[PDB]
Amino acid sequence: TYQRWQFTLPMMSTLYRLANQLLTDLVDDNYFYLFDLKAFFTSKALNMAIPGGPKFEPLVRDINKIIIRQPIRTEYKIAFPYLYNNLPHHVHLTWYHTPNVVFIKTEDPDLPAFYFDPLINPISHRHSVKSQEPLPDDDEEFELPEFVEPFLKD
Amino acid sequence: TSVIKIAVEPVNPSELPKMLDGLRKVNKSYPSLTTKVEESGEHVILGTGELYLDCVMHDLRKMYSEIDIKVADPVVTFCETVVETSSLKCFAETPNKKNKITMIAEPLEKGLAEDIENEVVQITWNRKKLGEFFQTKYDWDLLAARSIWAFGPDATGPNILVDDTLPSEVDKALLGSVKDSIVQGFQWGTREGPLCDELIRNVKFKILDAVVAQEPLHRGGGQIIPTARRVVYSAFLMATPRLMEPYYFVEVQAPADCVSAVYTVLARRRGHVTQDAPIPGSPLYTIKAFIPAIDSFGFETDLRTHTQGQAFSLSVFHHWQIVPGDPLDKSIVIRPLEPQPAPHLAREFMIKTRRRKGLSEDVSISKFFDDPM
Amino acid sequence: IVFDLLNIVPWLKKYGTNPSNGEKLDGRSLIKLNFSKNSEGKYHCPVLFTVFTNNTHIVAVRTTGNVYAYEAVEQLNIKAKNFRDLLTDEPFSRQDIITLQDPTN
Repeated sequence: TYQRWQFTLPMMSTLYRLANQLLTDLVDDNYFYLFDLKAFFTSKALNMAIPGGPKFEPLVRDINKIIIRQPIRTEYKIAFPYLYNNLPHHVHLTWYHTPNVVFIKTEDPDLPAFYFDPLINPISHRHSVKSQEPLPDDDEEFELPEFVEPFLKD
Repeated sequence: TSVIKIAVEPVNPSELPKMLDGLRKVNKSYPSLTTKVEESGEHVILGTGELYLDCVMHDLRKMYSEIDIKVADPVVTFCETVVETSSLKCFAETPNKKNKITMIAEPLEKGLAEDIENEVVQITWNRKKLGEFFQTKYDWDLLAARSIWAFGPDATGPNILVDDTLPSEVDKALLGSVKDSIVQGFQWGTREGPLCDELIRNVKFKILDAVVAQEPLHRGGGQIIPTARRVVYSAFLMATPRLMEPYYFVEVQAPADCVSAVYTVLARRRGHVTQDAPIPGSPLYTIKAFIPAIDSFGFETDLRTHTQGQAFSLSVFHHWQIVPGDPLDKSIVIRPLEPQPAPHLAREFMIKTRRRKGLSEDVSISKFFDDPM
Repeated sequence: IVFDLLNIVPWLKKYGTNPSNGEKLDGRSLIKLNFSKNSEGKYHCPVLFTVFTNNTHIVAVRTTGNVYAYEAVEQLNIKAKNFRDLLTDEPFSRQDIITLQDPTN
């Protein structure tokens, strides 16, 4: 039937390599903040448009006291589609915030997999005095009977 | 603290009890949400953020009510203040022209209001410990340390009433009974505010004169609250009063090629950056900056849109700050829908705010100046 | 919901009822009131001096006949226990209080 496949991870990395040119490099949903299903159906029903986004028909078809420093914008009426948008219909819930993911690419092999990449910034753990604890001073008593080794040593 | 605001109105004004019920449901369910019923009868909600308010509108319009609820476009609440003291003594003589109070206004010591807010000083202390803190930390003077009366508007609030009628303090066996009445007027006024119906911020009213009428039945209690409010307002108005809006803080995570786009985004929204650094242990950058709030709408939307999801910001309340403007300048012209160039922000703020709340057209530095007519 | 006596006079004299309510009316209980004149001549609160516009709440002691801001009426009458007149000495029963306008009500 050729149904129901399973593979090995080196073959998985090889297929990733061969398809690298038809594969997006996106890990988070912070690209389509305003570009996703929710905000685009919002835009459809509100008859609103986003710069690089689709357009559609409409589903249907005082001056003194306004405080103005910067404009209440259309993408704003899409990102907060309930507030700056009077009379919402079929209006979806934006602001999904995926943590901006840190991803660092492997370029050349030597470079052990877990090594401080140049792009990452120095740690510099810095603050005031460290602290004290009632740490178990020696000369009172302690000692282990010996079998122990780290959980992975071999 | 609740600075962000929304103005709501149903498309059906007759379902208005239902939309009211819904605003009650969200005032119970969202613990930081405040509801106000403004001076023109409008519904307003006081909150703290944009996603916050959007949750509010989703839940009201859908799960706590079923109403088509129009929303206007938002604004932030301001505060009233003075940076200059009254050049003349500002007085109110009681209706029966027998009592009269003369007061002055002045700005407080810059950190005193913030200490009050943080709750490190309180009227609860005795006079001696109150003076202890005042003098030892702000080099305060003995006479006004003995005579600081009460805090306005609220228990932990940015304003003070001070006594300085030491020759007519000697009548204290009479001045005390009207002490409470004059401070009732004081707190009521310092809450309402003459300029644009926004709270007096970091101001201090000094009693330079208090002439009493020794008949308790005559002097009453219902005339010494309003006259005290009136001298509060006359001092505040003979001082050149200034507006204060919030300055929210923003912390940003942005890559190498995006901090300057963030710079343009902020300096577009009248912001300034206190911190620009690499994030220790991360390949990302941290950007700490401060922004005015009526520009802070759509800030994060457009900010992540500018570097395509790479920039990411959080914003919160930090403090209030003067907008560059003068409110009682009738020589300022404003076009009814274009924005304001920076010289005249407080003028538009005050006039548009009084009109939106529903108050009158003009305010005078001698509006409460009593009538010799 | 206020009016003038010199205005609703012929309507009430020729029809026993009025325009505010369809039910019958006695003319006598319509009580005199006087509103303050201020520096410009505006109708401003006697005790509070604040200027009245199309929107602000309107409060009065019908016993006292004075018309002063609801802000004044409350912050003088609620914080202190005095239900008395604001410009006069008249202690009044708070039930006599009337309001000419409150958009939120």
